[PDB]
Amino acid sequence: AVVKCKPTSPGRRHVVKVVNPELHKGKPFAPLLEKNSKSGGRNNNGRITTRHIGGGHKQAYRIVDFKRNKDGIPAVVERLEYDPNRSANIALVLYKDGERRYILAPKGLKAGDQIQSGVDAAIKPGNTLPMRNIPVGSTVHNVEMKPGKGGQLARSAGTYVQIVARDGAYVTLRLRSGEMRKVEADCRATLGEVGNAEHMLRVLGKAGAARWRGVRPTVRGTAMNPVDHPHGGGEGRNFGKHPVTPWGVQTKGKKTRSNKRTDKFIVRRRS
Amino acid sequence: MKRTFQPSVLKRNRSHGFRARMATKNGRQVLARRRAKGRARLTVSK
RNA sequence: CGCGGGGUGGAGCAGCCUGGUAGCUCGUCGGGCUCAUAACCCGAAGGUCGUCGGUUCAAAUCCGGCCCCCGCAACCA
RNA sequence: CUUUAAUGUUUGAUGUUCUAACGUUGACCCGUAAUCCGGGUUGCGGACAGUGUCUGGUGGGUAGUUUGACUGGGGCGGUC
RNA sequence: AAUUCCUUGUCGGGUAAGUUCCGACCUGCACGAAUGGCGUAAUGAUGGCCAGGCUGUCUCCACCCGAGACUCAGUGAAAU
RNA sequence: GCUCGCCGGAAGACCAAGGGUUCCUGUCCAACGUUAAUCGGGGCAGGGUGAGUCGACCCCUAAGGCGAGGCCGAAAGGCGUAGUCGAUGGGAAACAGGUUAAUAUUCCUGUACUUGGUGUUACUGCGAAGGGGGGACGGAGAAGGCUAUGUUGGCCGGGCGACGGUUGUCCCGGUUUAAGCGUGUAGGCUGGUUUUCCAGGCAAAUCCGGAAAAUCAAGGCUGAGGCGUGAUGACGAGGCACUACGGUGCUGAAGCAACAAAUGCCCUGCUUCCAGGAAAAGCCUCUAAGCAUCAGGUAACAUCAAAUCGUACCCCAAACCGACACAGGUGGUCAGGUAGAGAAUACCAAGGCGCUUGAGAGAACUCGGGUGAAGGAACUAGGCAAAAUGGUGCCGUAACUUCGGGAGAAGGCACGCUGAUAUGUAGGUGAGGUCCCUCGCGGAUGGAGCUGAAAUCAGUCGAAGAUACCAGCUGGCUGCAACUGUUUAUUAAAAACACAGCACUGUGCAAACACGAAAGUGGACGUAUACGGUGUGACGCCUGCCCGGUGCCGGAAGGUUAAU
RNA sequence: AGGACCGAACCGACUAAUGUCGAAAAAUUAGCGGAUGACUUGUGGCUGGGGGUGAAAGGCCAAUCAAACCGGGAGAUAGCU
RNA sequence: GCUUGAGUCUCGUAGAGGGGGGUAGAAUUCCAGGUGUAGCGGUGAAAUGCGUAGAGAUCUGGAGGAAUACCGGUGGCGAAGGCGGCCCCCUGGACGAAGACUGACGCUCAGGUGCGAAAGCGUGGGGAGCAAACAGGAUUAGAUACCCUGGUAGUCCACGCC
Ligand SMILES: *C(=O)[C@H](CCSC)NC=O
Repeated sequence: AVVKCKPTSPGRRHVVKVVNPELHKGKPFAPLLEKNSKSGGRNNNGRITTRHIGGGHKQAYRIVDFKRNKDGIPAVVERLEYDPNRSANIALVLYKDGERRYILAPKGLKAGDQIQSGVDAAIKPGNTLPMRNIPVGSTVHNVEMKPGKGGQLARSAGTYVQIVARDGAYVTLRLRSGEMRKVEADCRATLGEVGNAEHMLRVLGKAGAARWRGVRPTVRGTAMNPVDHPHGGGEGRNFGKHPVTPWGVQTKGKKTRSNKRTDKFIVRRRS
Repeated sequence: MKRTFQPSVLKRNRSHGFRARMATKNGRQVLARRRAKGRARLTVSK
């Protein structure tokens, strides 16, 4: 649910909270938890490549399934969980052979539902099927690029893809942002929208309520001295140069779409 | 005021030790120059 | 102190640069339309070109002096 | 001369198809208990992409310099 | 007015007396809507002002208790 | 040696870091010490550091470094796999007392524990760089059960006391005891045992996990402390007896009860919330390639071994770091009495020191402070500085508001000692006693002892009772910025920066972008409810007109146009 | 519960005074703000010169920063003293 | 206690009554493509605008959104606002018939509670058509109007407010 907390203090006053009464409040499965040391945006050399990264809270990574490779075997949604590095919740399901493995959490799902993959799995939120067995006009998630790679598209809270058409070996998708890509016909998808459907309405309320998550204060360009950034300096807040990035590249409208080998697969770009 | 120098053997030897020089070509130049000069305390050691 | 620009019918602006010729809108005047007025239509009139001198075949125009007006500048210690 | 028509011929410019160059941060297997890598399969792209030489454009992101003198001190103006 | 040079602009309040301050008048040298505009509870080792309390801040200082200054013995520098 | 004074959550006692003999003793006094100096962290000679249980080393990993081949790079070299390093982390084991001028959980005395080697006996399937369990985990908050430890009382020993009383509810000193072994409590976790089956755990699997029935309701795991034991032992105030009068030899009573109580422990728990909280080995379990009269494994027992390095002293400081015997900085632990909420503060204990120049003087002037007639900001750039307000309970409290606040608003009242209610209450702990029982560290019950607020009434004393130290100045209008926070180390802490929020815009994944000549990484083991850039800056009411110039985006026909 | 309130430790550094050849090459004294957090700090690594780092002052990078230190070009150059 | 008030029960009636969830076609718009060619569009006229890069017209396909022709009627339903493509699901109200049962359980109602077009507001989606504001073009003495070409919020969706 969504709750605007009581104004007991300035800083708490503007917080809105995501109270999930479903997520398992115990401790997760150990064998699917590996270390994940944060890197603050530093490369192999050691210099910071991307800014605003670091601090945060010490977290462990939950290795989840993407492939849905073990086919033909039914499963039961044992319980839901909370995942730090996702947006959507993750669910610990159990195969009929006795192997537990995590998978993402689709919208309408309860602890105790039935999910399975392959080609025989019916049309229900959670079942994984190649796109040549999926009805046109359906909503899916975790779309693959190449068959078996795992799934790339639509993975965060409520991000869903609407299949457009299925001409030949090229099935057409309509991405969440608004781009018509044409992909391999054997790309595996998963029915229904992803869960954690209220994530968008969450506000932080505090500066620290973003700090332990991983960000760093963003310093504006106009405050910095001209030797640091392509803006700034001046006696008394001046500006007037063409808005850019810390490296001269004009921002606020300047396309950098250049990969070209994926030009064949992009039918329509974002309007 | 914290005087700009705190001792630490381990940290010192990992940045000014004998082997702290032999791991690189430059260190081989420093070991050469100090020997060329006739120095006695080539590097902080025993 | 200095730089640039402007002053033209009642009013606001063209024309000057590349000299002989001054136009536009409104307004005034006269007639018509209307019961009467405005608006509209038709017609006609009106300028010492801020002032003065000079150069020139010819000066609103080109130069220089003066008045008024507008902007800029009138600084670093 | 021009307008035109068929063929031969000449290379050039588009579109589609193909597989062998090639890419593969797709799946599998082995070297090997090794998510690097190499090779062998197979699928998907495919003579594109990408790299190299030449070339126009953009370019303070970066770099080397210029930015006069006289002046009743310098500046503004004026002037040579 | 953190913005008004002329200016301490004019009027009103506070004061016995107010270039500061509060509130208005628009005659805005040269305010103005994300180089954000106008308000705003709370907060601030912040900025300006008035009132109470309070005192040596002051009228106008006097005395008092210690460290030095002065003297004796020992040691013994400095810029110039 | 006798008084005095000072710190006592330190100026004390121990480890780490780091120093490097500065520790102790004898001797010496030129030089060093901001003075003298028979003194010393000074010179000279000699002595001192004793470990299977402490730590390091070792086994195992994090960040990250090195990195066989390998990829890339003019050369150097860069990145990185398998591996191997790398503690501030995890992993076997000892406590008490005595002793030297200086070292001791290291030596001596007593009493124990751990890990392997080998041999013997009785049983028995063992067996990996592979699988599984375990190790193995967040902050905050609360309660209960205890201990460390302190006080009080009894008991034992000593004194009955240099000015008035003091054989008594009197006073002084003491009343300490571990690890290990046994028990397994308070209390915490979780349903146990068994038969069968399985595409799961890159192979197998008797192991875990999954799916069905059987049987019973307990079993198992964990676990501070206490009680016994350790211990007719040591220690022990005080005597006895010798002094090189430094100290030694000998001897040695009581050694319990209760209450108060931690931030230590149970708790690496429990409840809850979110920002969702190392890895590996040791350890235990299971089998494969195999080997099976074996070898090995397990239990008991005899016996051997556990090396090497550090160990002194300083360690909130004249020994570290600051040139110095420097008013400075320096991580962790232990941390007593009264008042007090407390680790504040005042005064004391253990313990350690009197700060390395002193003696007179009592001027101006300066520094650090005390008080002050009358007035009360008249000072002044400005109430800067001082003054003052300052505790608890209780009563009471405005504008405005985001309805939380403003608010400790403002402003007041009672505060001491003594008796009484009550030869000390409410409340707390709680023996003896009694009964019960799945018989034990047990339950009801019982209530003495012990301990102990506040309140009400009365009396009484001082000028003054939160009597000291400690300990808010309050209020009105108002600019700016939301607020917490951050920054110019060393003249500027602010209205600057940041901030959650909003908006524009880039990005379809080998993502944009960034470091790197490259490979490769970061972005992200995320993927449009995501991420980067930019502007602005909570929230409330909103956010007008202009595409001329610049930039960006879209469009391509034509003109112009590079190499070829 | 809290980037909540009061206030020691701890951290920081707002006013004034002392000091300025000081005790000290930014401290002491009396008072101040944070003080469960964007908190503080120990041990150990990583990022480096036109580079790093930066809640952004052109602050910080060994008492030094509008481009560190050391050696080398190098006896740089100077119409200047 | 009775029964003419009112109410419940058995069987049926018609209905845009309502909520949630699916689905269909005409039409519009846009995008890609073929054909093909100088106007198209609009008005009182004109202009703005679009167009020889090649519109419109015409043919084909695809992507979305909203509204539901004819049926449709001073027809029906609900307290009212208000509600009509079709369908499934949950569900409300009124009415008709033959009798029975309870036996006045009634009529109304300040305050109190709820429902309540549109416009408008908060949050997050959607955006075809239409269209405040605004701009441009004209008419006009003037026209920040009527008329014309564009066009944001909005109108649409879910949860709330008003
Ligand atoms: C000019 O005013 C001059 C500036 C000196 S900056 C050190 N000051 C004169 O007194």
